[PDB]
Amino acid sequence: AAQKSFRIKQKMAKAKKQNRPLPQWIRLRTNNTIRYNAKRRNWRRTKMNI
Amino acid sequence: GAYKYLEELQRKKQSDVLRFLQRVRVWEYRQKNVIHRAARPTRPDKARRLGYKAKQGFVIYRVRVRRGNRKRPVPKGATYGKPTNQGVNELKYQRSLRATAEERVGRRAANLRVLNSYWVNQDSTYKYFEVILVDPQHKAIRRDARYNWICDPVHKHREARGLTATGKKSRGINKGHKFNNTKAGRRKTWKRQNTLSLWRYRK
Amino acid sequence: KALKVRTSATFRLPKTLKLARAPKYASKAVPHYNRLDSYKVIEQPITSETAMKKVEDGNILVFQVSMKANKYQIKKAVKELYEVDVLKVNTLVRPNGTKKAYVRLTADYDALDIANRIGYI
Amino acid sequence: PEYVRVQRQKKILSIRLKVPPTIAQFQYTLDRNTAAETFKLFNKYRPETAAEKKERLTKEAAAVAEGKSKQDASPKPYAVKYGLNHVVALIENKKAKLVLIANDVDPIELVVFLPALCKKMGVPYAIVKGKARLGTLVNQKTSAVAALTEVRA
Amino acid sequence: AISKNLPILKNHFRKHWQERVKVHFDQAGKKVSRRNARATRAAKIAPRPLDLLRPVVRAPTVKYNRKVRAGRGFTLAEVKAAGLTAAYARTIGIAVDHRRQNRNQEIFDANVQRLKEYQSKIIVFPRNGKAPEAEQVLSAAATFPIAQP
Amino acid sequence: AGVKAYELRTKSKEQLASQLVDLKKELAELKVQKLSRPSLPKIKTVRKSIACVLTVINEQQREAVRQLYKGKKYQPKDLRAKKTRALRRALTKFEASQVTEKQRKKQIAFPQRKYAIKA
RNA sequence: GAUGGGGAAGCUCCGUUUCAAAGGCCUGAUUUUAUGCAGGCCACCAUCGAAAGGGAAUCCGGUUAAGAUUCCGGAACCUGG
RNA sequence: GUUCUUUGUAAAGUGCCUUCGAAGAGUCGAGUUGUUUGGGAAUGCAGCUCUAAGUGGGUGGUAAAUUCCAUCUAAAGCUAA
RNA sequence: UUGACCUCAAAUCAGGUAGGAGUACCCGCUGAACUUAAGCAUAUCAAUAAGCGGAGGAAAAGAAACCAACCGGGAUUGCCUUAGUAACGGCGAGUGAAGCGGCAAAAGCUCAAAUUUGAAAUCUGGUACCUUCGGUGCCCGAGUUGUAAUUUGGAGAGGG
Ligand SMILES: [Mg+2]
Repeated sequence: AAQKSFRIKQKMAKAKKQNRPLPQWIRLRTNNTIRYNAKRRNWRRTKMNI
Repeated sequence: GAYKYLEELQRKKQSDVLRFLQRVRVWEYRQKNVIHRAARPTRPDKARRLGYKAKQGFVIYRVRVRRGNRKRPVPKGATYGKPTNQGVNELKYQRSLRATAEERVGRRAANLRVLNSYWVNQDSTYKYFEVILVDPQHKAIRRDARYNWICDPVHKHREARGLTATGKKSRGINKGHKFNNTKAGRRKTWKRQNTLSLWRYRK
Repeated sequence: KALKVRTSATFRLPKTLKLARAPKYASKAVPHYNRLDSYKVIEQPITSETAMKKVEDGNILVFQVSMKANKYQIKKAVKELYEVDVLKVNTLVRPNGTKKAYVRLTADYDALDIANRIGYI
Repeated sequence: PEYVRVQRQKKILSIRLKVPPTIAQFQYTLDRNTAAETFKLFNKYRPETAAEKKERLTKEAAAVAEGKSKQDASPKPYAVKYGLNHVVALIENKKAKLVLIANDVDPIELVVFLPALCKKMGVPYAIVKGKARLGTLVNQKTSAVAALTEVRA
Repeated sequence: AISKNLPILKNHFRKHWQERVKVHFDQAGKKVSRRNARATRAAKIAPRPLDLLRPVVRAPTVKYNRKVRAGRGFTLAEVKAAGLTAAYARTIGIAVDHRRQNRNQEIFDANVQRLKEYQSKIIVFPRNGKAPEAEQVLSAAATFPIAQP
Repeated sequence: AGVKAYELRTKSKEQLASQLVDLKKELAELKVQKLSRPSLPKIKTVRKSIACVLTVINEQQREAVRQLYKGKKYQPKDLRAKKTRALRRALTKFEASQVTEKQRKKQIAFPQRKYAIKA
């Protein structure tokens, strides 16, 4: 909603900062098993449930 | 020594002097709260025989509890089972009114330790007890090696674990052939004689 | 003896002398320093093109501000850190969770002159 | 308040009921003139305070240092005896010469047997007003009993 | 259910008996720790013989009264006849039982004789000084065996 | 690089406060450069030096308060020992070693003797 | 929905002004002075519960890629002091 | 083990004679009710009613009366493995 | 009028303490039914699961108001055994201990009820100092409606 509470806006800000792909230099580290952001979230595909 | 006069006078409860005194005191105790602090023991001989000493850090509360059976708390008396468990009214609580009295007193003063309790009065509705409590933080009980055992943390809520006199009475802790079910703890003995013991070289 | 006259059927609790605390020891024994001082309420400026358009046109500085700071603290700390009198402060909370402050200066000072004194232009 | 109401209605009830004669063997207390003169007699025989006890012990220690008397430099005391078990033992041993019983002991069963015991053992007793009066006689707050067991000539 | 000519069995396994199954896998390790406890106790009481002296005493029932065995402690009458107080006997290592009585003169004489031999065999150290070290034995029961009359 | 705690410890509190405010001025001046430069690893040394100065100031003030409360009961709770709640509530060695005089007389009269058994 | 209380072995239940000693309000007086003592007044008796109920006070013009009764220019109003 | 304080005109133990020897109450116990136990004319526990004694009381696995005997000392409390 | 006592309050009074977590094991309360009986109601499952209260490194129990009936044993706990026994049970299904014996470990104890009465000899707190898990001095207070010394039934006390 437009009139939202600060708790909801804080959680929205955190999820907006989490919404990003993998940093590309992570794959160059030794013994790296991380291939991609497996915790990626999109607004069309799944809801936050907050 | 006045204390043996107080004892052997206290055994004449239906003498006219004691029933008049009881009749006045039971009204006086209904007029107060359910749990309230007594300033001094009503029976100082009984208190000091149970272990009270008139020094700083010994506390007496007075308490009344409701008499009678324990009604089974089920909605409209429906038990939903076999007819052997359909009883609601004539069921009895396994602990004593003295035990639940001192347990409520301990919950009221959780910083104290319950030592003992004694009957003082009764009527049709209530039974009246006086509970002796000792403060395990007071320095007169931190010192005085006769009583500093109560400051050990294994004695937290003795009345809740059934370690007072009426607690051991209700748990059945006594020597003898009449107490084979309850001698070292009923559930402990049940586990001990329902355990299956298998050795490495099977006997 | 004679009893005290009472013109009211109500009995009230008598007024008792209430003393103040005289502790034997201090509570925390080292008073904390300033939780929110001038260097903590002003983190850094915002130097996007939208913000930089404001610094000559509106005479408005744009700062990123800690989320615990209000307009009094922002105004006092801008006055203390940059020795500039301010006209007004308007704040918002950005969608990334930070706080942005538009500080409009007085007409005596020039925000374009102050920004490259700070070191960004 | 309820404490005022309880402390008034309790003494109302204690005379509304027919009390059995072991109580109201009390409440015929001593009259005020004879009570005043018996407390005037008892005030001459007062137990020693802490400071005069302390200087008595310093004098005794100095005397056993100089002359080595077996703690017998000080004379024989003459004091009122107090304390309930103490005076009950005195009455049972027939050593008490006059016993005063306070009329307001708040378990009354602490002192109801005392006049009958005094009558059986032949010790003269008096129910007197004021455990606070007995306490200020023996330098306490409350004493609940007092006894003269041996008096000067 | 009931079947061919077999005896009637009574196997009490109708409760949740698999919740209470104690298999003594720790027999060997428990024995090893038990010997460790005995050795560290002996090192802690390094002159003293690890167990108190027990009296000889007659076993109770008609099945076992033909045999004699070890008791809990000596009678106060026995230690007074031996010529030492109960507190002193407890400090020098003699078990004292305040609640058994002497009704049998042979058992009384045997226990008094046993106390006499114990007092002849022990060395009591002075409480303050030299401590003349004396190479402990570990079993007063083995040095004073119980003999059937 | 940064500052060193052992050479910070020789200064007075006003010099420490002034060094702290110049460190904060330097941190602000590095933060306004971080946005223009791609990388600026020099910020971490200034941050750790600020932490070091604050640690030295706090330890100086705490030691002064300890010497103010030296040798008396009722010192503040953050200055007295932490160990655990149960060990703080446990009996002290004196109270645990308190014994009645009757038991003390019995222990003096009949202590556990040392004895050996061969001859 | 706490408290005072009363039930309940207990998790907790009842009740919301009740069988409570339930508090704060202005003038000041004093100018070791702090705020007690001079006073006098009053008896509701926690608190939560509406972005559509009640309610102090802002409009026009312009401006951005994306904000505006919120920014800019002008012109007002209310509350507290 | 080495050393300092002397605790202490203190405390404790032991033999014989004599006078005594205080020992826990709405508890023990009994009836009845419910539950429980291997416990059976009633194993323990609890509710209600009645309610002691002092050469007394409890137990001695068949209820009761009478006469004995044996064995402990309740209704208060601490304690390692 | 003044000063006590008793009882009951109020303080952001001086100093403390309780709550919650964990919960395999421990101490209690409360408490089923599925199942078995070839149906089923007593019974069984089970004095169990679920629920609630309370501890510790163990807990609990523990120094006999015991076991026995013998030439008697001697706190508690645990193991082997007693024993699938005595006994309970629509005497059906099923249930079901304890004494003795061997062993592991072993350890004993203390209050109340007594006049110190030629001296409340006892104790918390505050303050000052010190060698500070505390000590000494001083001052209030607690306490005679009884805090210390003396005794705990195995005894023991008062005299000689
Ligand atoms: Mg009920």
